[PDB]
Amino acid sequence: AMMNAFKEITTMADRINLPRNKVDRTNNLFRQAYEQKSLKGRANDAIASACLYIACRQEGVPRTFKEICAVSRISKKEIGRCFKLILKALETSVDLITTGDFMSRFCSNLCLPKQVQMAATHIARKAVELDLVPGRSPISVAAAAIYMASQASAEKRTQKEIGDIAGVADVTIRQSYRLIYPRAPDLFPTDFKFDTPVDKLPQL
Amino acid sequence: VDLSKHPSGIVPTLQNIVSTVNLDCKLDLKAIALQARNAEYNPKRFAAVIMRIREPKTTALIFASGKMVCTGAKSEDFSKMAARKYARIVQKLGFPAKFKDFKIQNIVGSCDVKFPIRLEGLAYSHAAFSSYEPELFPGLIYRMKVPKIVLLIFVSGKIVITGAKMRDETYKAFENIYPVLSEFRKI
DNA sequence: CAGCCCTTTTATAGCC
DNA sequence: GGCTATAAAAGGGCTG
Repeated sequence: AMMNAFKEITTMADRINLPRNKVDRTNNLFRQAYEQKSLKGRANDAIASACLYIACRQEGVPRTFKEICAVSRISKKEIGRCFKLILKALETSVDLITTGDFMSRFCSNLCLPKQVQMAATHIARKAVELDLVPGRSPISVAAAAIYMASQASAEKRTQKEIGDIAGVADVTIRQSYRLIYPRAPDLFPTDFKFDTPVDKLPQL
Repeated sequence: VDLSKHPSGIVPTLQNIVSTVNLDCKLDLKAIALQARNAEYNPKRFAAVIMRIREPKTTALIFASGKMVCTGAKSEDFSKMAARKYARIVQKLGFPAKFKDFKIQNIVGSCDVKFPIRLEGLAYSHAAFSSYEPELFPGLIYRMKVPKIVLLIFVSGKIVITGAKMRDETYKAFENIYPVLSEFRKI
């Protein structure tokens, strides 16, 4: 139940490219959710997934729920559920997850340059600093900002391309994008380049 | 209002009361289905007749054991009232209806602080009591120490306070959390 | 074979 | 609309 569980954990880890750190910590979490358990009828590889979720985040490098699931089988639901159960059980919690948390990865899979990453990362922080996107999920804001940034450079990517990697839906990205667009000027880096200028950015 | 009891100056408006009552008589759902008409019985999904009545707009789940559950009422007394009307229906159908054991099980209520809230500051400050994952649900699920009621703070100021068996626990929760909400008001 | 799930209500709200 | 989330009862169902 435990050893074979770790058999799968490693498989999970590998598929999404996790190095020793979180991959080990997830076993340490999982071994505890057996001692200090109370995770009763929960899938052993659900307790696992959630662990390799609370792990990435405790390492300072989190991935979305959709990211873990796409290497799991146990629904986003269960990993969301056992995740909550696990934090309570073990009397531990995490750090919130922010705009500039997925910017590195999202941008790498999107194949954009350090230029675009940095600006998306500065836009998203000011979007929040300027409270332009009230109750939006940080993933959404980020995917939105990544669309402003990239669309204002050469290397552009579409909402279907960004949404696809960010794990969100064009509709949603459009929602935040359109919320921050009206402040586009105040959002970019300053020394930002511009294959296409703000007065030209898609209004959406 | 009553600043002695609701110092916040806001009184949570009750939104849904769930009560249970035991009719004593063993019911024939098969029967009850055929004539009730305001009912709805489907052995397929749920093993209980699901009957509803206009005024007070409630819904009842009736089992072949006498045990009924009333939900939807916007007030205990009303939950109680409707619960009687159900029994009197079952009664008027040919059953030994008895209003034994009636009890209020959960009071759901809502509220509006009238100001937006910096959830993250609250999720961070009341770590022990708060769960705020924008990824799983757009609300901050707070779990109050005493009373044992769950609130669900949002960014707009609308609150939702569940788990109460006594409307006053509901009040004790909000007044408890109000000065936390006020502290984390959005600048 | 303790443990969750189904079903019904209600406020609330972002994402699909 | 739907999903997700919270509490609560009822009795059967599916189960790790």
